[PDB]
Amino acid sequence: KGIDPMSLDVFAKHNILALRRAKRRNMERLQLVTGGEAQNSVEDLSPQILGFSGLVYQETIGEEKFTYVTENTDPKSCTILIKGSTHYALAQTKDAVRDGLRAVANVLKDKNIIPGAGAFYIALSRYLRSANMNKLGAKGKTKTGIEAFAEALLVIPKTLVKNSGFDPLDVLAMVEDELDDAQDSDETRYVGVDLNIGDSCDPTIEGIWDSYRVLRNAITGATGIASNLLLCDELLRAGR
Amino acid sequence: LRELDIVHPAVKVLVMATEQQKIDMGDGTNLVMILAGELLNVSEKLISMGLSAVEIIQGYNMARKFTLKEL
Amino acid sequence: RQAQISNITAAKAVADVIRTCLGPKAMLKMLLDPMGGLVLTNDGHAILREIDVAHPAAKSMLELSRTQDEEVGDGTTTVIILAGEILAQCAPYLIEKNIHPVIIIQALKKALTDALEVIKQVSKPVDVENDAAMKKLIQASIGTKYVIHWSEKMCELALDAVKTVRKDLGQTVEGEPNFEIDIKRYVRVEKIPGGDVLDSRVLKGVLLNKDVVHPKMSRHIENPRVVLLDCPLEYKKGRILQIEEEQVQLMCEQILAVRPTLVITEKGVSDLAQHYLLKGGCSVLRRVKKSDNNRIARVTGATIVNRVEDLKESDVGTNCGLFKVEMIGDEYFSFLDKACTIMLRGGSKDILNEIDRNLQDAMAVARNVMLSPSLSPGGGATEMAVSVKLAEKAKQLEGIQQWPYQAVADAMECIPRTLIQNAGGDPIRLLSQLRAKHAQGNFTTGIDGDKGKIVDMVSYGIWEPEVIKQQSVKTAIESACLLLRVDDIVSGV
Amino acid sequence: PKAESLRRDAALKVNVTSAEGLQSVLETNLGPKGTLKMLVDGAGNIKLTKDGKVLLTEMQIQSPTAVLIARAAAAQDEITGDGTTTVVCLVGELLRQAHRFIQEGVHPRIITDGFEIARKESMKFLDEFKISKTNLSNDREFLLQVARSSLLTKVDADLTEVLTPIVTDAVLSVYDAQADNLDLHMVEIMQMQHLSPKDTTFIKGLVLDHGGRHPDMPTRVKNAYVLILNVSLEYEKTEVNS
Repeated sequence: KGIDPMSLDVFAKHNILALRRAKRRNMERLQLVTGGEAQNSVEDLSPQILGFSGLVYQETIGEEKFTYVTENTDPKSCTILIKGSTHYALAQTKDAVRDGLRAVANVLKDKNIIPGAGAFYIALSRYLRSANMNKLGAKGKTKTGIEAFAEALLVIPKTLVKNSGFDPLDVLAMVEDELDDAQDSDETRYVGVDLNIGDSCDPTIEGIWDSYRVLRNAITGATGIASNLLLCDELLRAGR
Repeated sequence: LRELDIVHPAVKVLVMATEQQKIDMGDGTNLVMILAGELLNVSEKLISMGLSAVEIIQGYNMARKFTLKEL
Repeated sequence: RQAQISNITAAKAVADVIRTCLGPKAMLKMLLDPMGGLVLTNDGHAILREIDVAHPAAKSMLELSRTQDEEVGDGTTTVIILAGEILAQCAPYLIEKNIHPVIIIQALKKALTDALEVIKQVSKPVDVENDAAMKKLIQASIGTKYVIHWSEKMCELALDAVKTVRKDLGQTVEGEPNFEIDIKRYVRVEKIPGGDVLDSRVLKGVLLNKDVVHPKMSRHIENPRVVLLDCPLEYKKGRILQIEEEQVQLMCEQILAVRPTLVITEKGVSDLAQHYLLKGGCSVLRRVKKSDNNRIARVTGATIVNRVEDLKESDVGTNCGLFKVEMIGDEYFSFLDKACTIMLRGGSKDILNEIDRNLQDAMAVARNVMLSPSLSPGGGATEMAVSVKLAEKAKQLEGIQQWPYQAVADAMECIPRTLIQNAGGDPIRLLSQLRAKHAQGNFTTGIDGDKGKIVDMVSYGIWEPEVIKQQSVKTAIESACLLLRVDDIVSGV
Repeated sequence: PKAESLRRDAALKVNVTSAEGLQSVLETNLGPKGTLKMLVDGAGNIKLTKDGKVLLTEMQIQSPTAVLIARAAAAQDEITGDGTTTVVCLVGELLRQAHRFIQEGVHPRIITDGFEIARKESMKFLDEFKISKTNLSNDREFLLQVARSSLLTKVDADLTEVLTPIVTDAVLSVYDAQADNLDLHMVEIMQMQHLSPKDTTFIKGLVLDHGGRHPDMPTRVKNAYVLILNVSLEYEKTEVNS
């Protein structure tokens, strides 16, 4: 609640910071961060109710003034303050923070990880193409659907190099030639497309990794949705 | 720019960048408009040549760090 | 002749949309709503229901699908295609060949009798008392649904539900009832939230959700006495509290003359009558529906009585096992256990709603088996087997009735044709070899929906009841004769 | 003699063409080398994001074909939370490769049945291709490179080095010991104007908006006592009228 200006002079001699007009939602957050319970009555105030905090410094700005409750023993709550001059600078960064925190959280929850930069798409497209000829346990007409599915995954590495201006056909031959030499060498070598240089790269050394749950439902989800578009026999329009 | 209504999205970028010059300083209102306007004019030769705008942005980022360090 | 063409155009244009909706491999349909929405479901019932039509021939097929769904749970698109193809095959005869419509109608009446005889010949017997045989039947409506895991428990709930309603009797005196079973009123399901599907049992009796007027009551009664009444117990209308408390006590004393252990009041119960009957050792149930009293009288035997003083001495509590006030799912229930009550349980309201429409379609297949111990091969086997037998009978059919008769033989082949077009195989090569297969091999050879090559049903039976084939052919002739009977179109009041 | 000729295939080609124009626009933002799309609602609002779901919710889709694509990306963000544009690129491009087979007379069911068979075979290869990562807290160095996958995509990469320690230290701080779960709601996201984007710093605790105004307030305090009081310290009034 508010504080009269008469008490501000008394609070200034003791070097005590005074605050007023706080949001009700932020008041309950301080109970978890600091640990001290809310005191409803001064007559019931006890020295064990007060908590402990770290370095508290007030930034000096003419428009606003901030108070840092930070540096606590067991706060268990973080905060991300996005700074920007314009409107789009705050909105563009906000989307990267929301998607950035969830991608890291999926690594802790789901212990499985997958390399990015087209490592899974190129390896799966080449594997399903050569495995269909060795198995031959589905049908002859099924080869059309398997071959089309393998060529449909190659658009991702071709799109990444399309915006960069590099030749998508030149970068594809370098990847296929490396997978053939690594297969007969009897070892495990991950291959990926390097966008900056334009040649291949090792996704383990370059540090490009994606979550397992992201790409698991991506191939399965896009398969059923794209199939339903072909399952449409006729497009009907009523009331127009 | 305050008395005129800004609509086109490419124009809003220079107007919002102009308000960024109003704060923290009182000079450079005509500097940010002429400099950023010429960078798009000289980039026309790169677009017609066939160079993608992605590497054009990356080229200015490398030249910006070299320029600010020399100042 | 202009109205006769519109009857063919309006019937085909609506039926042509659902031609791809038949079979498990049926292709999806897209219906764009004027509000911006779309319909991704391929079910022919939800598609044509939201399609606004103008010509009345399309409205006749909408009411035909709603009536057909009350009999059989599946095969909705089969009736529309069969009834729509007969009219399409009669288009060159009625229009170009200038054949009189009554001649066609007269030929469809004789073709309907011969069509039912061929189905009975290709049909196979089945044991309705075998519990293991009934599982593979209902399974047609089980698989490819969420109930596939509980199918073992779902079949127990479906079979035990019709066993109470069914009555097995026969003789030459009163005739044959043909095993009449009413799913609507008696077999009506009651969805109770909470619990587990594995714990769902078939309850024989009636169920009521209204609680007991007193919190603490006996959880079980040795010999429950059920008394039914109409007029509630309250101070009537032409120092004051002495008369009101005495008038209610005198009305309650008349019921206590026989000392009943349970009291059921149709209307509301005042607080004055609750205290007098509390010490008497009887439970009072306020607000009992009138339609329930007819079903409660069957599970109890209490005679319906209007005035409280008109209660007959013949009222007894016999044929009532137990009375339980036990609460299941934070809701007080009542157990009073020719009519059963299905108790459904689940983990949420969406689970109960899915089991609802699935169990009703599951019992519809089991009900059709009770009408007669006969089964027909699915996958276009019965449809093609009839068309082969229709061409052989044409040797005695000379005369004008033969020309419209040929339209039925070509219409029977339309059902397996739509399955082949959705399968991807050559419709000309497969139908030519399938028609010649019945002329040599057995009539039980159908078409596989997953593969699309001619195979024997011995591997995968897919045995549909005869009622599906009966009602499909019967309603098709009635629908074909419905549009051919109206040769004119007049609008205005 | 009425007509029966073709299924005509035309409604299917329109659905494929509608998906070709949708992917061609959305494929420009894929990857860190992509382009940043801008949306204008007419009132002056500008939202710059490469996410698939965030863009589609701000635009209206007239064609019913692309409606199922936008609704599919909505369920991806609620489950996967990443790669919403990549899923859209796989739906439209798959129709282009299948378009060659449709004109040759191949029935679409076999085309769709072959996709489910390859999908089941892809799950078997997915189990062998995946790598299990340890729950140990020593992976903070390895999580820096993993976090750059989402960061480098949505920005020009000049601000990635600034936001790299912020995003990494925010998740592992609320992460409970002994392989427990975490809460994303505990991390608060705030914004303010009149500052440069390079000044963004990490906040360990909770920050307050409205501060006290007085010249003699202390600039910095190394250790202070925390007190939460609901009693008003300003001038009050008598409970009864006087």
